[PDB]
Amino acid sequence: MGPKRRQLTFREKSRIIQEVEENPDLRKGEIARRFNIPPSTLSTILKNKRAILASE
Repeated sequence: MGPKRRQLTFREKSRIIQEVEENPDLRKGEIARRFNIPPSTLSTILKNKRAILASE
């Protein structure tokens, strides 16, 4: 119990980008709530996913 509503931590957010961009034919919002939350914070982190993991 933590996110499941609006946002989450940058560490688990990276895992979301790996399971949301890997599937080329699945929904972005559906995949988000599938293991985390709606397409609210997962939609913005899906476009700049490389910008958040740029430091590495």
